[PDB]
Amino acid sequence: MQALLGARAKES
Amino acid sequence: DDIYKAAVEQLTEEQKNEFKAAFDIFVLGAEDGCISTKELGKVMRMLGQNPTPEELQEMIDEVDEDGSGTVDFDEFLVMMVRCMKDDSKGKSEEELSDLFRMFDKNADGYIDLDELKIMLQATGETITEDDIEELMKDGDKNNDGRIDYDEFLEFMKGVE
Amino acid sequence: EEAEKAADESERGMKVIESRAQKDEEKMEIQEIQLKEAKHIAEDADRKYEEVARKLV
Amino acid sequence: EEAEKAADESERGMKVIESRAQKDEEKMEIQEIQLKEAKHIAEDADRKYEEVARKLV
Repeated sequence: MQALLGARAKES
Repeated sequence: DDIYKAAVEQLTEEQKNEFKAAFDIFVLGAEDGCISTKELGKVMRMLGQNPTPEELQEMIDEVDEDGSGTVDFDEFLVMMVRCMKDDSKGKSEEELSDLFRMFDKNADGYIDLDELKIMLQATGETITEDDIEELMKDGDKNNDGRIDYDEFLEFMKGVE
Repeated sequence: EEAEKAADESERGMKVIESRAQKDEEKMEIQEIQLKEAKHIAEDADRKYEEVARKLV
Repeated sequence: EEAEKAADESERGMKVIESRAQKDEEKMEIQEIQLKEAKHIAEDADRKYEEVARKLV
């Protein structure tokens, strides 16, 4: 979910 | 297929809605609006990786208790929390012998339902006979009505 | 005149390509949907194989 | 500039949809090849079904 969301992967 | 629900019981719900939006883009261009093979494929692709539809449909079926065959959005959230590191460590034979000498208070080499019942009543959680019953049955693959020691390894394989 | 011919060739091209892209997109989705089905037939083909092979066993 | 821009913008339109046609073309070829194989697997599995069904007999 980080490789997906970048900054938006905060809990992800 | 359930431990993921048990882990989200331990986890938060903000991750659930982040995965709601995830599922939404996970079907961005979908044929079925749920995660089939190619949906999970474009998931991995947006992930920067390229999967094969077999393991795609398999992780689709890796939760498949009923034979649902697909990734329901509920089953989707199941699959997405499958990849968060929540509970690990695969408990097994050695400590299970250490604990089975107890769980076999009858020392049968097989946990009769007596010990399992009593130690569940001791677990502190609410104890249904669905608990003790399913636990006897999953332990006992020989279905002897008593959880053999290796049937007890089964009984406590991995359940963090 | 050449820019307009180019407008027509790049636009016709875009339309030919949109048509091709659509043909390829449909073939993509058709083959993808049919792939999932071909895979499901393979699963079923392997499934019926296993049912009969298992009976054989 | 308008004609050339129409060509340039339609050409960019085309580049995106040509790239799309290419992505869709590659994907349909991939899915087609995979379909052929999933189907060949299914056919092979059906052949195996029959090999095992006659051998079941």
